[PDB]
Order: sequence, then C-alpha cells, then structure tokens
Amino acid sequence: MMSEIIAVANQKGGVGKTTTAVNLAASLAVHEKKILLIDFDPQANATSSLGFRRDKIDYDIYHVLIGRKQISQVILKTQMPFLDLVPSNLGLAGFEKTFYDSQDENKRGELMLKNALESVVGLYDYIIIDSPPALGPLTINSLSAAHSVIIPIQCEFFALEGTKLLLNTIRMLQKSTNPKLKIRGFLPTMHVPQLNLTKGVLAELFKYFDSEFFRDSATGEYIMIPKSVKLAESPSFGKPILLYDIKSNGSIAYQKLAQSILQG
Amino acid sequence: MMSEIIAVANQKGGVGKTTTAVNLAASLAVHEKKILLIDFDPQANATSSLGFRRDKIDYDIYHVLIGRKQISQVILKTQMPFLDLVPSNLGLAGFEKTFYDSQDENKRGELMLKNALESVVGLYDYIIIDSPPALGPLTINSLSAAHSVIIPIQCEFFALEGTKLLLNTIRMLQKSTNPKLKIRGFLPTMHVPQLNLTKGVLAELFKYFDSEFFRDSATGEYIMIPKSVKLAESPSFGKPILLYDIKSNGSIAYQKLAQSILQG
Ligand SMILES: Nc1ncnc2c1ncn2[C@@H]1O[C@H](COP(=O)(O)OP(=O)(O)OP(=O)(O)O)[C@@H](O)[C@H]1O
Ligand SMILES: Nc1ncnc2c1ncn2[C@@H]1O[C@H](COP(=O)(O)OP(=O)(O)OP(=O)(O)O)[C@@H](O)[C@H]1O
Ligand SMILES: [Mg+2]
Ligand SMILES: [Mg+2]
Repeated sequence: MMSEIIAVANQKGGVGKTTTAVNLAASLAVHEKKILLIDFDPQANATSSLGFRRDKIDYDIYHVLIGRKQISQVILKTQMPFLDLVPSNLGLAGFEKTFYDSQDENKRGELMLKNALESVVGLYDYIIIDSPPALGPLTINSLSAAHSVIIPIQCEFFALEGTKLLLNTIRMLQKSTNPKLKIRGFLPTMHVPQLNLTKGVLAELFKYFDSEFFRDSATGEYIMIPKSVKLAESPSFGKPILLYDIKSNGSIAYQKLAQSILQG
Repeated sequence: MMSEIIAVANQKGGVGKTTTAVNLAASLAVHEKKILLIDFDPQANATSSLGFRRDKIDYDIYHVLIGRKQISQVILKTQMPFLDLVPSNLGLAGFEKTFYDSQDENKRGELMLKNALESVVGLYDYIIIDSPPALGPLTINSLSAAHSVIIPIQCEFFALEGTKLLLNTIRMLQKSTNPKLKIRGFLPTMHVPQLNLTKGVLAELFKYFDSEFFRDSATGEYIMIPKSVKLAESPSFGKPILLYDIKSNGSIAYQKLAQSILQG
C-alpha cells in the first residue's frame, strides 16, 4: 500500500546490488523516512554490511516465507533509527525447493515475498529489496513483489547481453504476474569514466535506454556511483558510508540517488 | 588421456570465475593439452567470451544433463584447436527443477554432470567447469563432478564470510557425493595489492587458509591475477587474453596458473 517497494536487481554477479540497496536504504533513512531493507540473498551481504553477524541471526526472511514466523518477529533495528532490516541467512537457500513444491500445488510461488510483505506495507515509506545474482525463484519473487526496479549496471562487457535479458524478464512479468511493475532507473556503479570499455558499453546502453538512466534532480546530470576505495571499505565497518564519511564521493552519489527517488 | 576435471567455483558474483575458467583453459591449450571448457552458467558468459552468440547456440549442456543429447553432440570447436567448448544457454535455468524432482523421487541429482562427462574423460587432458554464482544444484553438480576446485577470490570484505561457507559445502560433498574432491587452490583475482582493504582481507585469509593458496613452485610466490584493463576488454573481442594481449600482466598471471596446474 503506502510503501513503495523497490527491487534492486541484476542477474550479473558483483555489479553493486548490495552496495546500492544498503546505501540507498541508508540515504533515504537519514531523511527520517521509514525504511525497511529486505536482504533477499542467501549470502546475506546486506545483513553483514549493516554489522550483523551471520552466526548472530536467529530467524530470517526464509522463516517468514515458510510461515514459521510473522515478518514483525524477524525485523531488526539498525544503527539508524529509521532504517530497519529483515536479515538473511544460509537457510534462504532452501527457498528454491520450497518454491518448486509451491508450484506443484495450487500455490503461486512467485508471490511468496509479496504475500510476506503484506503486513508491513502500511508501516514503511520505502521497502528496498536486495536481490541475488540470477533470474531464479528469488529474483522472480523480488520483482513480483516490487512496485519498481533499480538496475545497477557495471559498465563491462557482459552488461550488454545481460541488461537485455533482465529487461525481457521484467516485461514477461509485466504481462503476467505484476502489470504495475516499472523501471525506476538504470544506475551505473563502480564507475570509471575514462576507460574505453566503459565508454563503449555506456554509449551502447544510451542508444537504447537514455530515458531510463537516473538523473540528478537539481542539476540534470546523470547519477553514477563512482568506483570508490571508501565505498568498498564501508561494509568492513558494518556501517553505511553516510554514517562516518558523508562527504565522500560514494556517499554523495548515493544521496543524489535518494533525492531523485524522494521526488518520485 | 584421463581428464583432470576442475571446477571453478565461488558463490559470490563477479569474482572472476568465468575469466579464470576461460583463461586457464586457453593457457593449458597452448601446451598442446586437449581442453574441454564446460559453461555451467545459464547466463553463458564463458560461451560469449569465446565469440559465440547465445541466440545462436542450438543444443547446450542443459540438454546433455537431462539426457536429450550426448555431450559429444554439443561440443563446439573454438578458435584454438586444443580448446573445445560445451556451451550454455538460458534453458540451463530449468535444471534446478529437474534436480529437485530427482531429489524428491530417489534423492539423486548431484551426479548428473558427472554422469554426462563419463564419455569424454578419455578424450581430454583437462575438463574445466565454469560455475554460476550460488550454492545451488548447478554448483553442487560442478563440485560433485570434479577432481579439484579452483576458488577465485576478489579480496574485498564479503570474501571472508563467503570463503568459509564455500569450504563447508566442499566438506559436505567430500562426505557425500564426491570423496576425492580436493581444493586445487585459492586464486586472488582483480588484485590491487596496495589497497588497505586488500591487505586486511588477504591477511585474514592467510591466517586461516595459507596452505590453500596457489603457488609458483619456481619462486614460492603466491599466484594472483592482477586487475587489468586488457583482461576486462578481451571477452568483448571474443578472445582469451593470451590471444588479445599475450604480454599483458593478466595473460602472464594466467600462464603462471597453468604452469602450477601442469606441474601437478
Ligand atoms: N562503487 C563501488 N566502488 C568500489 N567498490 C564497490 C563499489 N560498489 C561495490 N563495491 C564492492 O564491489 C563488490 C561487489 O559489490 P556488491 O557485493 O555490492 O555487488 P552484488 O551485485 O551485490 O554482488 P552479488 O551478485 O554477489 O550479490 C563488493 O565488495 C563491494 O564492496
Ligand atoms: N583480473 C581482472 N581485471 C580486470 N577485470 C576483470 C578481472 N577479472 C574479471 N574481470 C572482469 O570483472 C567482471 C566479473 O568477472 P567474471 O564475469 O569473470 O566473474 P564471475 O565470477 O564469473 O561472475 P558471475 O558470478 O556473474 O558468473 C567481468 O566483467 C570481467 O571481465
Ligand atoms: Mg549482493
Ligand atoms: Mg561467470
């Protein structure tokens, strides 16, 4: 209902999905908009990014999906008063099995996350979903639950084929399980402007998808997350970058992203 | 000939599994060892890396796993006479369902790739398997088919939690479906030595797993693949780095890796 649910998705591995989900969630939360981050990857990197140890997590999103727990029972408060987390753990890897079992019986396996979110949509301004690297049941559940999708894009070769495919999947879902699903935007990540490869991949993407790239709401510039040493360091301190170095380039870029989201 | 089957595996996305599988395969082939590269990711990045279009592949590894085709029917010659490829395609994403069906009926499924490889173990010196980013059915099959596993590691924060988890899976399989399974080695990838994060992560990894790291036997040095612009460029040209810039640091490093493999 009230919450805009935003999936951060891209089947390619290591393109900044988690970094984006975490830092966007934080960058929205610092405005005292109430944010819920869903770690929807069994590797649980978002969870770890916010300083939570895998060995310290009790019940997680998986338990909610299978009905062992209500989502209110697993929600954790973070260092930021307006950022809450539904953590992940290894047991989310069991989801696939569950999914297929669901499909065999009268159930809509693609909607399990959507259903799980039902009881908190009226309680948050934004729900941000960190998706895993594939187009399987988990990512399908993420996209099926979302109002909109942010696609982080690393400008290297595999990005070209990959983006097209993700778009295909999205359109599939638009014609089936989630008609209202929109692209919130493409977000270049780990961006190194002067590389020939970067320029080539970007130019190719602009040709088809110019209108999909995030724009700075004050200046009209394209929003891109620069490759940043500090950004890589941040999960090692268990904090979003804005909590300790708010003037760093990565922090600044993610805050521009949040402003863009807050406007609509 | 009796193939050594080597899985390139790591559930983390974008850590150089594909770059490593492709370039190790090429680096072995130039020594007139007959290599079979198995693309075991539905995204088919290895396939694309060798100049094959996804939309142009007829039958792939998927069809072999489910018994529709014998593996000899899907093998493609590449630009290099000693390097053959079993290509992948999106339909490989259907394997999961099959796997779970199998687990449900007789608790089998882990050995489907192994079984598929039986008829070519006498025809190649090495079979290199490019694994997808997760610890699901595909990675389980890759590891269950292998003599040994190469674990590429990007030395950033998530490497710590991840590596331990991968070891757990390996141990599990060592206790179940694949007793002979060994770690061939850990391989730092996209390596930038002077970064504080890299130093910290490497120190922790040496602390627990020093003995697992790949070594150059001539110097005792740790083998690491340097971050390389040319390495990132090469798949865009459909070539292994040794065909694209044989004198580049990435090419040199992968040839060292091949030496480490060839020496035993
Ligand atoms: N803008 C950036 N600058 C420098 N390093 C970054 C940046 N963004 C992400 N990283 C680092 O690159 C690595 C990969 O990022 P990340 O884990 O967020 O991607 P991912 O898409 O979630 O990966 P996966 O597919 O495995 O889920 C991480 O170690 C992360 O810390
Ligand atoms: N040593 C390197 N230097 C520079 N770029 C690299 C290096 N190794 C890999 N890359 C690039 O980083 C990206 C990720 O590498 P790669 O696709 O091989 O990882 P992966 O583990 O196979 O990811 P996935 O889990 O999605 O299959 C690729 O764009 C690749 O070209
Ligand atoms: Mg992630
Ligand atoms: Mg790959």
